[PDB]
Amino acid sequence: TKQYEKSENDLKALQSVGQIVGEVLKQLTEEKFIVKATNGPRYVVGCRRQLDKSKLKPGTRVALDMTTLTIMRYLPREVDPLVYNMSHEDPGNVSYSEIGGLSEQIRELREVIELPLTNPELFQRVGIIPPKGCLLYGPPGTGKTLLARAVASQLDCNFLKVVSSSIVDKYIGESARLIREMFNYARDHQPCIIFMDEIDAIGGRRFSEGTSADREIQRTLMELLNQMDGFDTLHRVKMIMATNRPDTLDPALLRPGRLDRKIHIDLPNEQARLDILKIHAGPITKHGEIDYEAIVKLSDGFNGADLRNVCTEAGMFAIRADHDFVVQEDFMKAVRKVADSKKLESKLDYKPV
Amino acid sequence: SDVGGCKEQIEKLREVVETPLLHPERFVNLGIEPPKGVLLFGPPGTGKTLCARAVANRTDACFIRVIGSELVQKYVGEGARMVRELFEMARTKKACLIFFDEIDAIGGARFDDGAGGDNEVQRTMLELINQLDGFDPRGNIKVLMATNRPDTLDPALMRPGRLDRKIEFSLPD
Amino acid sequence: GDLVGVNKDSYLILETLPTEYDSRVKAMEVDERPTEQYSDIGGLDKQIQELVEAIVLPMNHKEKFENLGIQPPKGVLMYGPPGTGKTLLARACAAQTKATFLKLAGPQLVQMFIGDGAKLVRDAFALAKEKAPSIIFIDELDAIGTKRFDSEKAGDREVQRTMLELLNQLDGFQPNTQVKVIAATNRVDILDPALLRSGRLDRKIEFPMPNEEARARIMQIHSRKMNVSPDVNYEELARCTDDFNGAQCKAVCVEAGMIALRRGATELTHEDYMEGILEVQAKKKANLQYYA
Ligand SMILES: Nc1ncnc2c1ncn2[C@@H]1O[C@H](COP(=O)(O)OP(=O)(O)OP(=O)(O)O)[C@@H](O)[C@H]1O
Ligand SMILES: Nc1ncnc2c1ncn2[C@@H]1O[C@H](COP(=O)(O)OP(=O)(O)OP(=O)(O)O)[C@@H](O)[C@H]1O
Repeated sequence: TKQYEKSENDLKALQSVGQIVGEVLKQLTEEKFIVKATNGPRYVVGCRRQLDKSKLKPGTRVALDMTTLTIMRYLPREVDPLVYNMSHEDPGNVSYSEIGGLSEQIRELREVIELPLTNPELFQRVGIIPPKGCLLYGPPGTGKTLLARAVASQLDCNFLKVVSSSIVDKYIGESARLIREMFNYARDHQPCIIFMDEIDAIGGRRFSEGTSADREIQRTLMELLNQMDGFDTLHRVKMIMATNRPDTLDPALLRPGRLDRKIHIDLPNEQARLDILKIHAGPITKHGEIDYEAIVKLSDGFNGADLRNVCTEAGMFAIRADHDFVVQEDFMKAVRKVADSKKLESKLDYKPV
Repeated sequence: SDVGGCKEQIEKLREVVETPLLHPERFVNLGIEPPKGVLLFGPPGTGKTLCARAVANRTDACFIRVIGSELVQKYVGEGARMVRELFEMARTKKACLIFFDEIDAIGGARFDDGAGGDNEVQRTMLELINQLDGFDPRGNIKVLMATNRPDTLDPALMRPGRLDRKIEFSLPD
Repeated sequence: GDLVGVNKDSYLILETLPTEYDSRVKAMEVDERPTEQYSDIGGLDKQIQELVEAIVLPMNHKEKFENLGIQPPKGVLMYGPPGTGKTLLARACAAQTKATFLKLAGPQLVQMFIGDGAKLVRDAFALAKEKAPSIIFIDELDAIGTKRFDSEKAGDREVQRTMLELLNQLDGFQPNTQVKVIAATNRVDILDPALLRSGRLDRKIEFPMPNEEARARIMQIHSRKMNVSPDVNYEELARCTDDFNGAQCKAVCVEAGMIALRRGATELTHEDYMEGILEVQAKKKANLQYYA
């Protein structure tokens, strides 16, 4: 009964209107402070006696009064899109053990990613700079995003995911400066891992000058390029880039610095094919008689995704037979036939280096 | 009275458009169902004047004529809005006719190596056919089409499902 | 979040109101149900089962899949020249599954402004997850999924990024395993190699010209509403149809009634059919000469 009156008394405090946010430019004197609202107008105003001049400093987000236009309370920082970027969920752990190939590629990325964080001391002795970038591309084979995503959940620490659709921002391509925000909180929350998928759309070569937005993207590069040619230390933070083909990346991104290393995906070897087969036979129910080598010999050149699609199709063929336990004879039926159909749909699979 | 002696031509195209709206209860009774529309092309005599005949022979509600080249425009993505809006307008126009001239300009088929090129063209035609193959109504406003050459294959392969009654000139006997 | 209600200059949020946005971008298209059913097609009995499977099997048999460890299909690639007639069949089976159906056209992703298609797809699967289970259908994927070759640039490139963001949605995110989506192309000349996956395009059927047996039955299901003289061969037309399409057969059934007006016969006759066949196909005209 009385708790309601507590809420209603809170409304009495809600009779106090909010304030307008603004960034501190400079201070002309102790009675004159230059502040700029997010809207664009600038204002030379004063301040109250609760704040300290030393704590304010230029380039600080503060709240201005609705009328006096003076600072009351401040905040250190805020960012609205990033919270979404820190909510990515990758299962495994176990999924990291189920990917199989390519082993030695994993043994490269495990190091270039994990070692600089755990043992920074080994780098400073030799004099070698820790790689600040890496390039993983496909699909000659597959497994790019999976593997890297698994590292997010294995190394734990912090991870940040960015979809390539966030660069446009319709009119006013300010998302370029949102990259500077991104690297701001990358310098705060460090260490962190950053993923860049489908970079070919946002890292093209502006070969043929045309239309409009072709240029704005070239301006987003300039934020990436200048922040990774700094004037800045990205050593603690890590970045991963992926594409269909390294044709559009320009001499800028194919250059080291920004992209130090390059790991191409390869078609699964038959030895690795046996492995990836094994991890998909686990959850599935089969007859006590099983031979995986028949499938390995019959299935050559397929993608690790296409292998799983074939195993699932072998099972999705068993539901027509309605049987609970399914022999691998029925499997090799569905496998052989459907997989070969995938070869008929496999046109234009050849991709450049 | 401006016909140049063509009989079977002008008749067979009269019954596709004018008779269904002249005697609607007749075809609904004896239906079956009237056809969707026609296609005109061939030698220049007489391109595009046969439509003027439908103008003077229009019974009550005026119909709309459309010029082909205005579909394709600079700053790609304007044709998308373009082709879409006139359809809704037509549906409010209760059986009003829509006629595109020189479809061969926006009917460039099909694909080339590089670079597009036909991509901005293929959007126009393919969005046209896709919005033409919608199920609601669709569209009661019938259709009318004319061009010069029978090219290209993509529109020509898409029409016989959705269209019928392709006639050739004839031309003076 | 957003949409929170706040009054004029008061600058106080009284309540947080859902959900999302906006207009046509919120709801692309509201499809109640198609009028057609699977009984209006014939000759596809073998290949309609593969279509009906991928959509129906996840709905009812989830209890079976948890026991058998089966992962249901998601996207299905249906393609060919009309007809075929893939669109009508794929839609008709959606009334039988009761799932919510959202009509979507490919070129709609292309907009006058940038980033529209990306936001549009994100907004499309949003309410798909809200309306789950549901069915989303797209057509002319080949047009908006052409990656050309050399940069720069592709006008569709924002739609390639949007498509690759869709595939990325089925990649980095598991929940896209719900609310199946069907895609169909008129021609596989341009196809993205990246579309090969269980969540991406998996079930694939090449749809040739209908068999003679099929062309006979389909036109009979089309003319079953029409008054027909009880004398037809059915074999005749079936053998006499080469390069014909099932939709051309509908055009033939209408052509039969077009000259029935000048005939005056209130009931359709056998010879009217073959007449209409030779009418529209093949082409015209010239004259019968030199052949004696
Ligand atoms: N090594 C692997 N182990 C288990 N599953 C895999 C493996 N590689 C691929 N897959 C399957 O492929 C799917 C997508 O992974 P991945 O990111 O490689 O695809 P992709 O790189 O988007 O393919 P593409 O580059 O052709 O679009 C996953 O759902 C996964 O089930
Ligand atoms: N094999 C077939 N069986 C039954 N009906 C058919 C067949 N082929 C064509 N039809 C009929 O032809 C008509 C026209 O369909 P059409 O082939 O133009 O659609 P579609 O090709 O799916 O359209 P889109 O090219 O946009 O996918 C449909 O009403 C359909 O009933």
